[PDB]
Amino acid sequence: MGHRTLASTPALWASIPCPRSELRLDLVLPSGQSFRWREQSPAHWSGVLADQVWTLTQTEEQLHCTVYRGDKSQASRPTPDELEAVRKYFQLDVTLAQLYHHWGSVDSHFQEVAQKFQGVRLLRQDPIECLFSFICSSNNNIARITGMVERLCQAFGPRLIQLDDVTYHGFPSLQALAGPEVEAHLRKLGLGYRARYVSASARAILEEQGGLAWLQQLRESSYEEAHKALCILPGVGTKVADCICLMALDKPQAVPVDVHMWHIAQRDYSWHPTAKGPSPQTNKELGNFFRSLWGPYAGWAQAVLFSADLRQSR
Ligand SMILES: O=C(Nc1ccc(I)cc1)N1CCC(n2c(=O)[nH]c3c(Br)cccc32)CC1
Repeated sequence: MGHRTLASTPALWASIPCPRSELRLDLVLPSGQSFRWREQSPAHWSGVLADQVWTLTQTEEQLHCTVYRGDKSQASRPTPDELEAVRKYFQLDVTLAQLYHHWGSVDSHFQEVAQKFQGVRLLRQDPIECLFSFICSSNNNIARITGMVERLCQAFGPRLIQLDDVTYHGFPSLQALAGPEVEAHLRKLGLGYRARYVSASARAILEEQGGLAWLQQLRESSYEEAHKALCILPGVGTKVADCICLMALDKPQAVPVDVHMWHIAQRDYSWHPTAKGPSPQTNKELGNFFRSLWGPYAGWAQAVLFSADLRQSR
């Protein structure tokens, strides 16, 4: 079985109405939200959504989707149900045009970046995948996070399918990551101190917080409650808790502050603390600065600027 292109198997592609103004796969899938997507052919992005492999590509007005099923069933277009899982993952019910207008109307620098970086949306990620991917993100570059997440899934996620050279795994279950061998094994895969954070956080969610049920509860809770609750987990500080809140728990006002948002603040917003250096208090101020500027979807605005900085550094 090989990776499909819109050309190589036209009958196996289904279409979502979706202009490039609303979504640019090339500016979203490698922009450090999800670490699971690869451009395996020019303009074709392959990765795992909900334990199935997809390839996505786009024309001017359409998002084209194809799904590989690891069963013995005949190949077929995505069902309307499967298509809806893609629509929710890209949060296409949120119209980017109105947000881009608001952010540009209050912020000249954003206006400037936004011209070049259209269609940068926030993915709605699975909370487990989002939590453990960003535990892997601490003191780490995008290349090394992608590698660490890839090795974690290979080791502890179910094998789905092989396409050309690439073997795809689902994201590990809590049960898999709570296992007794996990920590040692993750240290062998170069996760370092993060190996223990993964094991201990999987055990803390299963044993103390009542499993997956908890992350659904946080999804339905306030930003303030969700952020506080996440911060009890080993390896989850303010930055990682904000990433999870923004990317998996529907808190669009979350502004994850680390060195990267500091660099944008100083370089592009001539910003200083009101200790001149990254601390809890100065990190909190910076987050409040961008919520005050951009409004209730501040974290979506940040995603645009992060997409730009990531692209313009390789
Ligand atoms: O912080 C995130 N992701 C993230 C994406 C969107 C939102 I909103 C919030 C966080 N992580 C993945 C990207 C990673 N990173 C680099 O390695 N270089 C970066 C540059 Br240049 C600039 C911004 C991040 C960078 C840091 C860890």
